[PDB]
Amino acid sequence: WYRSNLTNYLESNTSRHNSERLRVDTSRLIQDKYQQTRKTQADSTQNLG
Amino acid sequence: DAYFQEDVPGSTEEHYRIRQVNIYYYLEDDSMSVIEPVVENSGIPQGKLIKRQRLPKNDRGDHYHWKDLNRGINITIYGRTFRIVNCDKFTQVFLESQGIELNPPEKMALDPYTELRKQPLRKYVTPTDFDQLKQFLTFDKQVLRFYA
Amino acid sequence: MPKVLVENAKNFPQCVLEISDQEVLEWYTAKDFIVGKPLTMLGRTFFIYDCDPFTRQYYKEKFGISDLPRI
Amino acid sequence: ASRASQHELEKDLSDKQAAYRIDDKCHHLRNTSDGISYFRGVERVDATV
Amino acid sequence: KSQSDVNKKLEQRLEEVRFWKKELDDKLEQLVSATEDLLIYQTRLEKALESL
Amino acid sequence: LKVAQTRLDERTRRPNIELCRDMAQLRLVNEVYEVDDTIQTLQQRLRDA
Amino acid sequence: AEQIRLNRSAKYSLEKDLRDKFTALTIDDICFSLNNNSPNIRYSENAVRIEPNSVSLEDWLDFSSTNVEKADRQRNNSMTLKALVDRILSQTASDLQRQCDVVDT
Repeated sequence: WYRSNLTNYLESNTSRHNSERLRVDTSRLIQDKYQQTRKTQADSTQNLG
Repeated sequence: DAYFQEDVPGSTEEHYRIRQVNIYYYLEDDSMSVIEPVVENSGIPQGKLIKRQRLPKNDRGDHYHWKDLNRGINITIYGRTFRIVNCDKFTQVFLESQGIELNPPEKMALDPYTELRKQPLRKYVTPTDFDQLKQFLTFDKQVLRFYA
Repeated sequence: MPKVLVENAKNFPQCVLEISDQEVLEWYTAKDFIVGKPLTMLGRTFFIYDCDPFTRQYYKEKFGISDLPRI
Repeated sequence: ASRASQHELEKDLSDKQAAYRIDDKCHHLRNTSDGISYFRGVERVDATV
Repeated sequence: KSQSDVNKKLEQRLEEVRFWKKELDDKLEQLVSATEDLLIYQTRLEKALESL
Repeated sequence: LKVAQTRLDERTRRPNIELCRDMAQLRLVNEVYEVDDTIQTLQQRLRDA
Repeated sequence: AEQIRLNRSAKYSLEKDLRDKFTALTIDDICFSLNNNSPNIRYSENAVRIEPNSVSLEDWLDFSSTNVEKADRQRNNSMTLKALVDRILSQTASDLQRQCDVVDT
């Protein structure tokens, strides 16, 4: 019972943490992609200018 | 233009049925009609399907407006469920003028009875020209010698 | 001369009938006799090494071969 | 002779006029402008003479 | 003198139409931004009904 | 992405000579790819999350 | 959804008027870049004529101003609905949380 009383706890910990990492990294990916895509346009614009 | 699927019972070489309808929306009195254009060799009493009157939408008696009529949608009326597929340039420009984004169009479903109700094309593709006489008149006294 | 035959040679009774036009999928054509490679006819291998410049001009002007070698 | 030179330069100015105009629409073609459609192949296509 | 006057009148017409085109474009930017805010709020409402 | 596409679809209608591999041509041709790859990274992050 | 529809209708009309502005601008640029010895200059026809579909300068400026003010008014309505929707969502969340808490108690 104590072994299966730890299995569940492990699943939660791992699963919970997996999400946090993905979410944290995802948020960043967003700011990153936002910045560059805006910049890329700025660069491309100066060339046309 | 729309279609609705009918499950016909007790019928040979057919188990579903697609019938072709045009759904007209009159803006003068906010009314609707459904006309069914006639295909030639079909025993269905084809013609007009729903007369020109304000088609109810809900139980409480709301008529269908043009603010919820787009391309590629399911609309139910009097039990049936029509699948609106496309529209013309006038309906397109009116809907984009009044501020409704139109869904991407889909391909119009075809009746199996109508499409097996087709005679074959009785045309033939003529054979090529390089028969024995061209092969004798063009490459005579011409052989390809090799060393092996 | 026939190359690879249709997939009905097992049903085809060649004890009586010959290898006719109805059951040959590919005949041997000038697209096979390009010098510089081997070839398997009847049951033996001929390695073709040379051809006359009439064949060389034919292969220059029809099948676009411009590297037709000598071995 | 001078007239042939004039024509050559005339057509040149006309070309440069189209250039400025086309490359202008581009310089200010910001998001939420007008057309901004989703063409496919603008990168693949390349025939700069 | 007449051709120079016509050219000047053309210059003022170009400046007028350019100013009004700029005004229309700057208003279109904010109109589309307001539409985008409405769309994200609509997505939040759809999440609310689905979680309900 | 849509902006660059139209920005490159009109610059391909420039007449005669004009059509030149300007820094823009490169930058604009790059923009399309970059933003396409950008949207792609994001697409996985959806399936990932 | 109705406010989004109104915003998109204003978007359509404003985009119509904007592309009309661009094609008038390129017509007027070609007009202004016409010198005495430019090519493609030719004898015209009837030409000199007040057009039967023409409008006045005051009408043109009134149309442009009305389009701008209509778009701005729809933006004002959009912001008002934004505040109302924020209040409605906050109130709904608070009522649901408080009712769940009192049921648990």
